[PDB]
Amino acid sequence: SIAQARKLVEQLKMEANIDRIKVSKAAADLMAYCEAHAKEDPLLTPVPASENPFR
Amino acid sequence: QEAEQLKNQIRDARKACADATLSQITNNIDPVGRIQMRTRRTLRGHLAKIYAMHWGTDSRLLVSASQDGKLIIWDSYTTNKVHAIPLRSSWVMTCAYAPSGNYVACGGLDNICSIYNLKTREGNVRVSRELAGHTGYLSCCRFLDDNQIVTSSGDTTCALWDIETGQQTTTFTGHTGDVMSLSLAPDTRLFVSGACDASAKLWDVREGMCRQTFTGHESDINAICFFPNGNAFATGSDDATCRLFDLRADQELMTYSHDNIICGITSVSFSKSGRLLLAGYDDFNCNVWDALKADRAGVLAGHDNRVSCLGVTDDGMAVATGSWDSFLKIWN
Amino acid sequence: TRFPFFSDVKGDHRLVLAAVETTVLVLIFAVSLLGNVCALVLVARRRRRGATACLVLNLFCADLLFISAIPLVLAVRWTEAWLLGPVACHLLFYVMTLSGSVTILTLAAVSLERMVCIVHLQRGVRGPGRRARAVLLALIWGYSAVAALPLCVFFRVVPQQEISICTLIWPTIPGEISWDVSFVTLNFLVPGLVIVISYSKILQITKASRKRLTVSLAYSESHQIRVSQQDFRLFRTLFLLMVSFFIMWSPIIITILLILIQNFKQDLVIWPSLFFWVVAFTFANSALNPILYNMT
Amino acid sequence: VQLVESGGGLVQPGGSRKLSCSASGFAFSSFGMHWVRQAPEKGLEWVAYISSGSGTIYYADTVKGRFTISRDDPKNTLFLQMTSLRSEDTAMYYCVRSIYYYGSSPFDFWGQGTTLTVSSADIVMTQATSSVPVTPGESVSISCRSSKSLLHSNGNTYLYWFLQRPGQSPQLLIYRMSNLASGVPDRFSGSGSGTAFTLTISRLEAEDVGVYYCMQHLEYPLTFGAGTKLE
Amino acid sequence: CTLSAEDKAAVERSKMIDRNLREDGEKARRELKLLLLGTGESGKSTFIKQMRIIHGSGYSDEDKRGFTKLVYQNIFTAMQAMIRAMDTLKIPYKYEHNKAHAQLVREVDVEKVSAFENPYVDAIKSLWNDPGIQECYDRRREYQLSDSTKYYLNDLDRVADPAYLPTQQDVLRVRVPTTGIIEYPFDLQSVIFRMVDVGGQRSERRKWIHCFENVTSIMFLVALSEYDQVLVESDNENRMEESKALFRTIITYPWFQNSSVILFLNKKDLLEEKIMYSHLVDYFPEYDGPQRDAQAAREFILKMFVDLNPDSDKIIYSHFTCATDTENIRAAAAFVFAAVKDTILQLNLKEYNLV
Ligand SMILES: Nc1nc2c(ncn2[C@@H]2O[C@H](COP(=O)(O)OP(=O)(O)O)[C@@H](O)[C@H]2O)c(=O)[nH]1
Ligand SMILES: Cc1ccc(-c2ccc(F)cc2COc2ccc(CCC(=O)O)cc2)cc1
Repeated sequence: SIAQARKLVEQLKMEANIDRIKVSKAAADLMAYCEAHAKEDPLLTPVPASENPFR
Repeated sequence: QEAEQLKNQIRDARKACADATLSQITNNIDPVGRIQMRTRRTLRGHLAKIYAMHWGTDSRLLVSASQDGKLIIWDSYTTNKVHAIPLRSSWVMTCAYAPSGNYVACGGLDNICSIYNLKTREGNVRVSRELAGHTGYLSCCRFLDDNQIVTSSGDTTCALWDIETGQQTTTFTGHTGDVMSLSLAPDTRLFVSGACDASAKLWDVREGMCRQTFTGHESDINAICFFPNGNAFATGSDDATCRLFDLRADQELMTYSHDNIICGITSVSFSKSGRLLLAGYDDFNCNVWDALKADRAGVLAGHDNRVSCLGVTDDGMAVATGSWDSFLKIWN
Repeated sequence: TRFPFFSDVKGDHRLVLAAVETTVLVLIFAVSLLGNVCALVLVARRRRRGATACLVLNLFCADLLFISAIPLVLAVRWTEAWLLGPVACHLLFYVMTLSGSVTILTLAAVSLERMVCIVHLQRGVRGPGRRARAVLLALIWGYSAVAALPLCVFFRVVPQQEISICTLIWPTIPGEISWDVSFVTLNFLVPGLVIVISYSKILQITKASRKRLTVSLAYSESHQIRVSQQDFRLFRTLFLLMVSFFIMWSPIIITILLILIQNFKQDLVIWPSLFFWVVAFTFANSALNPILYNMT
Repeated sequence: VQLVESGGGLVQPGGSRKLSCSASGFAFSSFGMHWVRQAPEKGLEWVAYISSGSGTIYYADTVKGRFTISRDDPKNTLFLQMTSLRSEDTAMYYCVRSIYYYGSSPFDFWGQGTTLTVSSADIVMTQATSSVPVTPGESVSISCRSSKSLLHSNGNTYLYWFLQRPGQSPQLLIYRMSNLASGVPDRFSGSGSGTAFTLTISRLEAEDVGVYYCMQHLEYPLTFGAGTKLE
Repeated sequence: CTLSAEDKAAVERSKMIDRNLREDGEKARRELKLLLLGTGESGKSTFIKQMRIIHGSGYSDEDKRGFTKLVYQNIFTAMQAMIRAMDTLKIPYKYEHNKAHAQLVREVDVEKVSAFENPYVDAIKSLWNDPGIQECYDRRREYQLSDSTKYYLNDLDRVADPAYLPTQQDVLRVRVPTTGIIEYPFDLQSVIFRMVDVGGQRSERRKWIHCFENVTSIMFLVALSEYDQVLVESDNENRMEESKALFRTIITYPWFQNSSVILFLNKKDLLEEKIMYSHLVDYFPEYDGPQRDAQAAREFILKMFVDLNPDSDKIIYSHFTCATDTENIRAAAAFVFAAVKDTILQLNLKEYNLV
């Protein structure tokens, strides 16, 4: 049990020492990527029928 | 006791960076609103439940696997069947299409991932390789390239295999329950994997070590995919809940659920810009959520049985949904 | 003189008999139309296009074509004479005979294909495929259009006081005898015998299988009163289908033979509205067929 | 991956000949087959086509009804029955393997052919010149023309560039005006506009000499040009 | 037809593929899939072995050469299990010297041994004939132990031969520790069957059981010897209760409402020899019948198991089998074929809106 507990402790240790960011920056990056490629999103912005490969 | 402390410090540090929520910062954007998609093509020919499909990287070809014991490669533009691959094991749960298009993968209850070469000089599709070494069924598989493939099994372990030698290059142990889904980062230097322990994990392909672990679902995580930038990923569980996890924030950001949705998600996928998350459900529907607000719910209601698989092209120009009524529909 | 069809003379109760007949036939038309259209909708949706799906949709098509002639009959009965013209006199009875022949032949084909598919699934072997179904439907409609040919060439409007009646003029008595006998024997007796044999064979196979399992021990200590209901239910259903076919298709055959006898020996007299009421009972077939063949 | 023709030879005026092709090492029942002529002092010429599954058959308007293509999949043997052989029928006849799905490279593998010596709405493909003097190590470019535009409204352009080296059967270089066949060095490329096509070779090596052919597949018949001889 | 030549050829190929798929998928409906279920040590691997012997090609001598190593792992595993159960039931050895022999067996690498020579043979023999070890075998009731232990330790001398080759019975009574779904097809009177055996898969059943929605029938193997063993090697749990729980879980699945259930009650002979020592009344209070009778026990177990069926819309074919001796498994196979034909009958009658 000592070896099994030791391995679990190390995994918890390595995940804790991470330079995380705030959720606000993550959400901002999400909406920035979304608004950056909004015109090139065919399902979000229906392409004209002449330029549609699926009619 | 030290393990509890490490879990304690992580949780308190976890709550620190959750100063706001994705919902609060998205109250100043215009919704897309209703999105009316149409079955431009209905791909017919599968005779049993369809369990997985994968788009080609040309955004036109499409492989799909059924319990009829067969993969079918479709030309989605003309509803033409390009290839038909009979499987050795008919209990197939997953399939993959290589980025270069030369290869296809499949696997299932036989615990073996079979790779098939598509560009042969003999004119047929041969079994290039049979990767064996998992002690449970294979739930997903994804080509990194023509040479390496990651397979997730019910072993509670994933495995990165070098195909040309057939041996597990690396193994990813650490899950408690059966691993059910798998998604590769755009650069394929990472992958993300959810299992029947309600937790997903972000795994490093190169170093082979589990970087991150995401908790928050209440049942099996049986659908997972990346936001197109590779910094976020959306899970689908049996809770009738999808959820957005950002790797940098190390948290959960927004939930995708409704009061009238009681059945679990079978598949998730994003739109080319990540503004739409399509989610296949067990109520025979396929919802389309505004991934930034969680309140769009366009419906691709054309299937009469459980929607088991769906996917969006690499130009976001369409979306294929295969379901348990053996039909693939291409919505645009 | 010559036996009138759908043309009667109403006396002190002209507004009573005509009204009640119109009400009865409108009820039959409504129930048949709604039942057959909903049956067609629910059968065309199925992705397991077995023999039953295609043959019952043929059945519902036949029923709709059969009831498509209700309003004309209402017009003839209400106006007490024929005014619809030679085209209607040549089309109405041909369409009714066509649809009745198709409906009976389709009941026979449904029973036969049910039994044959049961036998082939018991043997686990190949059977009649899609081509067989297409050939069967084509042959049914072709035979029902050929055997009904006289009833478009031998219906004429005759001034028989002299009033216009859409009656039937057989050129020769032997031809009338032969057509009536052949129609009856190959559109009521062969299909009926097929239905009886097919459904009794189904029941025999089921009972044989139940015996072959009950010789093991008993299936259970209690399930012998959980299987015996299924034998009773199957017997009830198959016997109901047989007797329903015979009871709701026998009066029209009897009246056809009565019209033959009257047009053979003028001694016998047949009531004027007896034919019409037997025709209404036959029209009830187009309503009760989707009931029996889509019970659930 | 091997096609062997048989049955060619000297025939009496008139007469008939059955030419066979044995396929070995591939799925010949999943491949369409072509018969392609070549005169002893002229370019290639398409004879016929049979489909994957024997569904459809195509002849040229100089042999139609006088020929017959057929196949036998269990023994993987293709047949051309040939009747009433006039003088214009003395040519080498090659059997070409050709598959058609999305992405296939038709005409990729040719047989070795067999000699047979006998004792206007079609698209017109036209070579620029019969030969091009060159120097080893240089960059070379030949051109070819078509009466119509081979750009079908589906986005494809069904031009094909073939190489026939001296003493060898042809060999697909370019399929559909731009795409390099498997095994062809990357030194080759093909480009142009509708009704104007150019084949370019960079770093011209030895054994790259021969005759280069510009065929079209937009419709049947398939029309060749004379083909430029790079010497 | 605006299609070009190449797209017309592509359409041709797609139609060819359509025809091939239709052919293969109508072959895939003449073959009836029987999902073989049950608990561990209930007798379903021996069941598939038996029908392979009487409907497949049987086991050739090369297969026996492959099986011999598994046989030796079985002999070592059974001996080690008895040895461990000796030290957990608090029973001492009548002979002290054999205790050392027992130690010689405790450190054996079961998964690695491929040779079976002295002193291991002599140590096993001297352990088995100990009065204490015989008492432990008699009292094997309270711990896990393969039923084929008597059979192997009373032919030790035969299996210790340098030229030993497993026989058909040895092939029957040996575990093949393979993981993964195993499909095995059959020809029963020109009807293609396929027993799908799972349970070698240690993963969660709920995640792959819907894959068997399209099974003709479920062959559930219950072992009639599961009573009179509340194993003390772990928490006190009866094995009959585990079998009943699994039966309820299987017959409440919505996937299996279209599929009949064939219940096979197995290990009947071992019930016959257990009745002469142990009676049902000690473990099942609802039972009320003769003490030294076997048919009463059999019918009590069947009545107890068939009444777990929640509804009257599912009939449970049942059989009393002994999946070790042939000419009884032939009767079981005939019963399976008959029950499957009856299931097909009832499904067709329900589809035709008759049953
Ligand atoms: N005496 C006897 N032993 C049996 C019978 N059925 C099974 N066994 C024994 O029980 C053991 C366990 O059966 P197995 O095949 O291991 O069952 P599984 O655990 O469901 O795969 C077999 O190896 C046989 O030795 C039976 O009817 N009689
Ligand atoms: C099988 C079947 C099906 C449907 C119907 C049916 C039903 C309603 C109706 F109004 C008319 C008909 C058919 O019309 C006839 C009228 C007169 C005769 C008399 C022949 C002589 O004896 O000369 C024969 C036929 C009959 C048989």
